[PDB]
Formats: sequence, structure tokens, C-alpha cells
Amino acid sequence: MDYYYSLISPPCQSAILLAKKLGITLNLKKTNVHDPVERDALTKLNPQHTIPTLVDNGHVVWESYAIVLYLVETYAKDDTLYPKDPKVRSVVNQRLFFDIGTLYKRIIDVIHLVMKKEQPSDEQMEKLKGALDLLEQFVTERAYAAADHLTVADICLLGTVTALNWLKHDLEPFPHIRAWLERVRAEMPDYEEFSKQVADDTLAYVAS
Amino acid sequence: MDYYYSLISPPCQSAILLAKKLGITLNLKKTNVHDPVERDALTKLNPQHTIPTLVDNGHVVWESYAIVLYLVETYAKDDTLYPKDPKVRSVVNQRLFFDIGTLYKRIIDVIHLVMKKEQPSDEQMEKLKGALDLLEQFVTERAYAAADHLTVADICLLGTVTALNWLKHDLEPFPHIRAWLERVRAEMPDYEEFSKQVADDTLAYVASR
Ligand SMILES: N[C@@H](CCC(=O)N[C@@H](CS(=O)(=O)O)C(=O)NCC(=O)O)C(=O)O
Ligand SMILES: N[C@@H](CCC(=O)N[C@@H](CS(=O)(=O)O)C(=O)NCC(=O)O)C(=O)O
Repeated sequence: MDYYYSLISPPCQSAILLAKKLGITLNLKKTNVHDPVERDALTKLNPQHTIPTLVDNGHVVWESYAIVLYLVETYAKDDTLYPKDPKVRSVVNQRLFFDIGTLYKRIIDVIHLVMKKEQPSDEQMEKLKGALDLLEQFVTERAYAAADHLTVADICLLGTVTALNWLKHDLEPFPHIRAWLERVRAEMPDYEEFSKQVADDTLAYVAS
Repeated sequence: MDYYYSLISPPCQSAILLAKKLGITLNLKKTNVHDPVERDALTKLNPQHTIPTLVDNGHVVWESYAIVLYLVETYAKDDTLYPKDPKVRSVVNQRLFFDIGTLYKRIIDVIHLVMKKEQPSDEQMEKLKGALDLLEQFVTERAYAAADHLTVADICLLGTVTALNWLKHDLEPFPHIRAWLERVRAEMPDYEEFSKQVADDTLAYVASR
């Protein structure tokens, strides 16, 4: 399967971590969404021309969350990562839509600005800090994001939280989130290597 | 099951419509998420205190999308609204994330500004357009949002698009969306009545002002 991405792209990280977890092998293809030549070809596959974008057996999937769920259904030998019990799955789903519509949303906004080098209103931080508060609670009731064990909600939420690195966000006030991060990364195969590049690549994007 | 909501809220209309399509009884609970007393109450069940918020036999669920997918899986006698084939389900899922994070995000952003008597930048109106052109394409490659038949994608996107009504946003340039609109509503049980129920409530709400 083909996978158009950029390691510096938080959403692009989800499937990468998932693939290693499931032992799935992807055919990485570094994509520059600002290259008029690369956008076209990408657009021919995904009209919204955004990364990540998966192409498997000719079937196209975009939106990290849709990529991740497709992979689990299609390649996971079990349902542990995306439980079938509707009472558990609804928690995973809620967290996934929480990730894209609340948590990462507010994080991405401050980052975007921070790059533009402009002060985020003394109220955008509120929604930010408020987003984290919610997550702090989620990982207080249980040891994982949406269940008593690791799910694809943990993988997505991990990318969004570790993205708080761009901005300098002290995690001290969020012990559970800290405990949760360590526990989830402790289950991600090849994580350390992954963490280095991602960590180093960002500072290289900051170099500018 | 209890359903904290308000027909004025576009996200809340998804579970209402879906409910009608599948014969599910919803114990409606009009909620003013702005009222502190109601706000605190909701919180106890949903720490985020946002509507829609469902409560099936003690099992709490929020995010119109999570509620939707939950009801279908739990009560749908069929899987047509949410196909099991990963090849199909990926499109539905993608279109759903397109809704919450692309189309509705750019719509509600504009509405929130107009509410604060502010104006959208040219960029914002451009992404608005951009999201629509995409939806326009989606409903051209197929008669429906994510497949050759109605799915939960159509229901959620239908809520999102009719929300454009608050901005008197012209859909004239979007032919397939207009067509697609008629198709979906013609398939929602007693739509005109729902739409009129929305109208009544919105008037009864603005009356609270
Ligand atoms: N919700 C999408 C967000 C992806 C996204 O915003 N991708 C950006 C790049 S990045 O910010 O994640 O690095 C993109 O493709 N931008 C190009 C474009 O929008 O045309 C997902 O989760 O897949
Ligand atoms: N993503 C959520 C969005 C729901 C939402 O934002 N609800 C608002 C009200 S409305 O804009 O839809 O009318 C709310 O409850 N807000 C209360 C709060 O944010 O505390 C969903 O789809 O359920």
C-alpha cells in the first residue's frame, strides 16, 4: 500500500505508528503539499489533496482517522484496537471526534499562529487548556484514552499531545496525561527512533 | 434513552433524523447549554457538557457522530446506513471527518463571527467555498455523500449544509449539492414536518430573547 505523508505532520503520524503496531509494512512516499507538481498527482487520488493519504490495492483513503480505522479492520488480527462492543466503541469514537474537533483543533490553531509569530489571544489558550483538562479526566477514569487498554484513540491522541512540542506547553499540571503518554509510548514498537526524527525534524522546520 | 438537545443546534439534528429512519424512541430533553444550571447538570453526565448528548440505559454518549454510529450499530436492522465493507466504510468515515473538520468547521466559524458582529476574511470565505466544491464533487461522483445509497454521511452533511441558511449563503453555484439535498430529504421520514419543527423552535428560542 502507498502512503503519502510528512513525518512532521501530526495526523500523518497516526497510521505510521499503527502500521508498526500491527506489523503492517507501508511504502512511504514523502509528499510536499506545496509543490504544484506533487499536488496534482495527489489530487488525482484525493481531490482535497491533503496528507495523510493511503492507497491500498487501488483503494484510496484520506483523513488520518479514516486511514487508521481502515487499517485495523483490514489488517488487525484482532479487534482490541477498535472493540466491537458498541458500549466501548462509542467511547473510542467520541475520543476520535474529540481529537479532530476539539483537542488537536485548538492545538493546531496556536501552533499555526506561533509560526506566524503572533500572540494567541488570552482566550484561545483557555480552550486549549480546557481541551487538555478533558483529556486529563479521560486518562484518570481509565489508564487508556477510551478503554482499559490501548485503542486507536490512544494512537491519535498521542500524536496530538506530543505535538504540543512546537509550542512550549508545560505538562506538569497534567500528571495523568504524563503517566498516560509514557504508558502508550511504551507500547509503540520502534517508538524511540520515531521520536528522534520527529523531534529533530521539527526543530529543523523551526530553523526557519 | 434520553437525548439532551435543541433543534436549533445543527449537530443535534443528526440523531433526530436517524432516529426517525430506524424507529427509535428518543426521550427528548430540550437543553439550553448556555444556562449555568442546565450546564452544570449536563456536565455530570458529559464532562464536556455539549449537546447532543445521548444516555442509553446509563451508557452515556456524546458527539453527534459518536451518537449516530452508536444508534445504527445498536438499533439498525440493516447495515446499509453504515456498510460493513471496509472499502465502502472508509468513504463514509472520511466524509464524516470531512464534515466535522472541514465543511461544518468553516461554516460555524463564519456564523460565530457574524454572531459577534465581525467579518470573515477573504481566506475564510475561500475555504468555505473550497469545502463546498469538494462536497459538490462528492455528490457528483455518486448520487449520495459516500456511496450509491444513503448512509449516516448523508444525514450529518444534510444538517451541516442547511445550516448555511443563517448566512443566506448562495448555493446557486452548487448544482449537485442542491440536487443531492432534495434526494436526501425526500428519504427522511416526514421531513417537511421536521423542518417546520425546527422553524418553530428557532422562533420559540429567539423569543427567549
Ligand atoms: N484531518 C486531516 C488533517 C490533515 C491536514 O491538515 N494535512 C495538511 C498537512 S499537515 O498540517 O498535517 O502537515 C495538508 O495535507 N495540507 C495540504 C492541503 O490542505 O492541501 C487528517 O487528519 O488527515
Ligand atoms: N462536535 C460536537 C459539537 C456539538 C456542539 O458544539 N454543541 C454546542 C451547542 S450548538 O452550537 O450545536 O448549538 C454545545 O453544546 N455547546 C456547549 C459548550 O460548548 O459548552 C457534536 O457533533 O456533537
